Amino acid sequence: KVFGRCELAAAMKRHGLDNYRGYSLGNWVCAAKFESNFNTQATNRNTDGSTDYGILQINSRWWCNDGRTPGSRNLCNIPCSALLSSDITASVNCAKKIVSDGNGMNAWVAWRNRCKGTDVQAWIRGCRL
Ligand SMILES: [Cl-]
Ligand SMILES: [Cl-]
Ligand code: NA
Repeated sequence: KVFGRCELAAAMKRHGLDNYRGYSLGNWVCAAKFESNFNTQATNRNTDGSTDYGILQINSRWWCNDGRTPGSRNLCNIPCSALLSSDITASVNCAKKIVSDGNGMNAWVAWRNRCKGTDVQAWIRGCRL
């Protein structure tokens, strides 16, 4: 599914991401925009053989099992395919663990390069929560 911007903000807000670990809702919308273009079905293969999955491009090296990433961990304890559902609950729950691990949202390369230090509040303006 391809989310609308406000639609996604509302879904993220319901799942407790607004100000989760100090990151306002605009940060998460911005990250999803540039990681996946708001597409829950997005996949991208990394050079090391791992693959990124879903709306926040969560990586099979550490976070999910795709059965084809030798020597990897499954820290969110889920198959990587569950991160491709139109229900975003699994992505959000895994993202909360990732963002708590010490590096905050710097784990998402697009966020660090394209959202960090910008007016992220712009991403939720005009939205009905
Ligand atoms: Cl929308
Ligand atoms: Cl894995
Ligand atoms: Na932080």
